[PDB]
Amino acid sequence: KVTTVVATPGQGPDRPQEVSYTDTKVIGNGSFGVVYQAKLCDSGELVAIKKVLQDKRFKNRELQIMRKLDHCNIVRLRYFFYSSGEKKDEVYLNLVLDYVPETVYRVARHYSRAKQTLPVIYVKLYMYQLFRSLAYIHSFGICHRDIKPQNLLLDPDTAVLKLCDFGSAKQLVRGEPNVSYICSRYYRAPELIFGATDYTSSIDVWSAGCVLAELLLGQPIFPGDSGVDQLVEIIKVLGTPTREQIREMNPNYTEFKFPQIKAHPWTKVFRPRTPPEAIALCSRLLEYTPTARLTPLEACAHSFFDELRDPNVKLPNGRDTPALFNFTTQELSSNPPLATILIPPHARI
Amino acid sequence: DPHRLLQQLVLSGNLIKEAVRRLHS
Repeated sequence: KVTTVVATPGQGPDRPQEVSYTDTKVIGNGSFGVVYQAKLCDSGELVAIKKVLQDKRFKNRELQIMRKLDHCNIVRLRYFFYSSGEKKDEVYLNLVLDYVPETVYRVARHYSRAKQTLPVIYVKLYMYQLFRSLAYIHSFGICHRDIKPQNLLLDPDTAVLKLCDFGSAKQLVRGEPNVSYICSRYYRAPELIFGATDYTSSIDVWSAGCVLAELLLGQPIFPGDSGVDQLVEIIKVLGTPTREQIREMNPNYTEFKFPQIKAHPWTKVFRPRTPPEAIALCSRLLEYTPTARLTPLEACAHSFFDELRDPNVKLPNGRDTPALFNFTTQELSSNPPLATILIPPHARI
Repeated sequence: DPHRLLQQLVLSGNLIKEAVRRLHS
């Protein structure tokens, strides 16, 4: 049947509207709640509806976060409404997000099964947009804490990427502790493994470097089997951290003695044909020292993305490249002057 | 149970040392 609810626009005036949807169906389940997919009856558009059980007393981290966000590389919150909870002090929040069935994961797994590697052009396009979204959400102090191929939505025709699933996201406040066992194993930063609770949103950059590395290699770079095996996988490439590095990751972790293993060459981590600049970029993302990782903006401005800033550039299918330089003040806040490097003089309006 | 195992390696201060051991087996 055709469901109709009174919802509030995600980005926009707090005044409700009716909203009817149909062809609803569960596509995901878990601890977080339930996710459905449906079609809008007046927009035709397909959307995803995440239904979470919320405690009335408190606000909903995810809802609050999605409301500040209005960026082109971030899944848009169309509407949101509530549902009758069962236990008097509980409600079901219904985030009506945008639906895209394609993910950088599916795509990547596609090429992987076809034994070949993803085209460099796409690796630059995807990673680029990923960083902008990171730069944007970080500018608010928001950390996604769950960056991975599966949470990266794609438009197969436009080549546009959107960050999604802010279920683990959180507005970070220095001095206030954050859970250390957060983020999907394969993408979890070293400091999280070492028990850090005073970490920063730079754990998202470590994760991005992992996604990048994964696109270059054809499979995740650090496929640890547990928390301890994760560090072992990391050590296999970066070797063991120096005391200075350990202090940086976790000021409160102490190990009086441990065997020191050196790092392997990045040039050998990847296949021989891997573009050098992708490796270079990757080495500045997968660092033990959190503060040493490139910031999203610095990364967007990296030499690896130079080709995206070229006027002639086009997609392998003659199509145009999505909006890559429509940076806002918010988005540039961390280092406004970099704006002159990110924005090609051939894009200035 | 690895969470606990990790929690102990971290509490005890034998995370790096232990990971290296496993690295050699």
